[PDB]
Amino acid sequence: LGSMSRRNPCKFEIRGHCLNGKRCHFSHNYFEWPPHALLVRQNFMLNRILKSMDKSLDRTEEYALGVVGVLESYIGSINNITKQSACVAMSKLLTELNSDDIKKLRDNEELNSPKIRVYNTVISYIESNRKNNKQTIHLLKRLPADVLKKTIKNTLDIHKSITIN
Amino acid sequence: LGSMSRRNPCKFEIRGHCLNGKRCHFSHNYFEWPPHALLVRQNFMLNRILKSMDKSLDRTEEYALGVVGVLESYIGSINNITKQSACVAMSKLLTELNSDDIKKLRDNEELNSPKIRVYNTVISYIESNRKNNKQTIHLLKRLPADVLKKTIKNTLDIHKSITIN
Amino acid sequence: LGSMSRRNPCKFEIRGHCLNGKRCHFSHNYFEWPPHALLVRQNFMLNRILKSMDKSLDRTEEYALGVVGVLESYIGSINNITKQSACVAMSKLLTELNSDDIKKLRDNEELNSPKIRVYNTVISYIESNRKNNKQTIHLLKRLPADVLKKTIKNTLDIHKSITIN
Amino acid sequence: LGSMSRRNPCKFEIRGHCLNGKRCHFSHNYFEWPPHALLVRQNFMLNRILKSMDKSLDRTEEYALGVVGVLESYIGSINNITKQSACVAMSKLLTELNSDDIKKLRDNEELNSPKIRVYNTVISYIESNRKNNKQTIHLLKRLPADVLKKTIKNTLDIHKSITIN
Repeated sequence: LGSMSRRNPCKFEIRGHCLNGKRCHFSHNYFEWPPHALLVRQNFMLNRILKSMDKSLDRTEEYALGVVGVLESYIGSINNITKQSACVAMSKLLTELNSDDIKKLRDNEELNSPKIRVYNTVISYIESNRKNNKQTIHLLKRLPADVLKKTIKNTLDIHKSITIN
Repeated sequence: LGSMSRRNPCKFEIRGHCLNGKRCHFSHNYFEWPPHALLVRQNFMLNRILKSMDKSLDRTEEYALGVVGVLESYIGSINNITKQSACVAMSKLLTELNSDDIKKLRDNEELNSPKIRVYNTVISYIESNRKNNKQTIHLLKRLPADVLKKTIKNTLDIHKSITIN
Repeated sequence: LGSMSRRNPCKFEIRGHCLNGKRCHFSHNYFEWPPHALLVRQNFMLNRILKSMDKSLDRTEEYALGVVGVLESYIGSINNITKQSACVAMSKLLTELNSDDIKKLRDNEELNSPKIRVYNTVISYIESNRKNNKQTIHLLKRLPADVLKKTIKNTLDIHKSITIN
Repeated sequence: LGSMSRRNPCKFEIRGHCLNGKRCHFSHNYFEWPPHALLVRQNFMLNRILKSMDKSLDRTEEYALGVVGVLESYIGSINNITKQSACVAMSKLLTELNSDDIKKLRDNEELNSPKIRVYNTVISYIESNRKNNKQTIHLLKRLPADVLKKTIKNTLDIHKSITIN
């Protein structure tokens, strides 16, 4: 008939690599895992590969707000958000976006629509931020509050927009 | 019975990383996502990892044509495509192909078939372009129009061919 | 009707790349593979990409214990584990964890809970270990046994905890 | 009712990135793809990421034999395989294996089994080859034919063995 039983996938392994040696009784053999476990492991591992190739507001309130909450809070001068913090979070936001999405938007516009100007500006900041975020940050720090908060607002709008169409 | 409800996966997270902190009510826990969402996220994340390890015609018309449309347009002297532009797009095309596919084609040929010569040329350009695209581009810029447009045409033919067999 | 038969996926390819040339009769065409095989291959390949971007207790007993067994054994002065070995294994453990998980834990705490202090310490070690494990290791080697074994114990507790909630 | 129809995924995109701009009528939206297509794309993309992070017998006969056929052919002095070629192919074979698999084998052995010696040798070559294949190759070229062919044979045996258990 077979064995009564099969071994379940190891939860440590689903998150990366099990560090428990032979002491461990769960399965570490991908050929016997159900698909869901293998799909979950792939997402943990992709996060790890991506983090380990990255180049270089950790407190409780900032974490709960996230980069978006911090940026929204700076624009409304609430929650005690400095301009320094808002400029780091902005780099983080720009790293999360990608130009190719701005470009699909950009080409849905009537010619010399004013929105084409804002797109190309955000696109420009993504590229710069990709090259060197530390440079890019400084650059945001020199912008006057009013214009900074407007660029930010533009970026957040596009961020949301891309994700809900 | 359980709860009446389960949380849906977060669309921001499906595209990368949700930047909305604790403010966000959607699921960010891969163990509770349905498979489709996890498969979609993997493709967004692979695109990101691949882009962030790359080394270095953005206008509306070029974007709509794509690298292939630009290359086809240069060969027919339409759409206002410079030789410079056609040589960049060609590098982009060569980055998208891979030698191993030319080689499976190459070994379907009668010995000293003339097609073996063209394959080994494209293969040669992929390798060069991999090493340094900027060098490779210059090299394409010095080729005479007639021969350039023929090499291009060869590359596009193989590109299409690999994808429809 | 079709052919009586389809080719099965190649087990070498499921693990990476088949090195058997045309001599091989199994399928190497991902369009004809069943989903399970493609999910298994992705996990082998992600392990390979991750290993090939990493920067730099191999014996039988250590391997069976794993990094966790080694660390648990040092704390109880059994199994013949040196302080050197325990500090390498600790780096390996810290590479396997990620800060973002400590931070989700950290924000479940009453303000000035003593546990917040320990979290921020582990978080601090992950970041350091990420920067340079060799530096980080030395740093662990200078800590006095009693405190080392306590930091270790904290790390293992969090490791287990993250994985079973 | 909905539309009569849905767009099929783009075969170019399944293999990487479609370079056909807006001219293209197939779907490039991963949210509407069926799972199989998304699983196939992930394997093409993982191959690309892996190739683009690699560091540095292309002829018809060699390609058909593959690295394994070349190595088997050298050992039997057939097919016109030089010692140089056999040493490159050997590096390629060593890149495809991974130590962690030799180690699971190694710990299935009675103590001071002679097989433990051979494992640790192969393991040693993988690590060296990982560090610098060009160095590692030279090193294989200096080994005397008889011993080379024996090391090779050991490596192939383990390669096959790992894959069929």
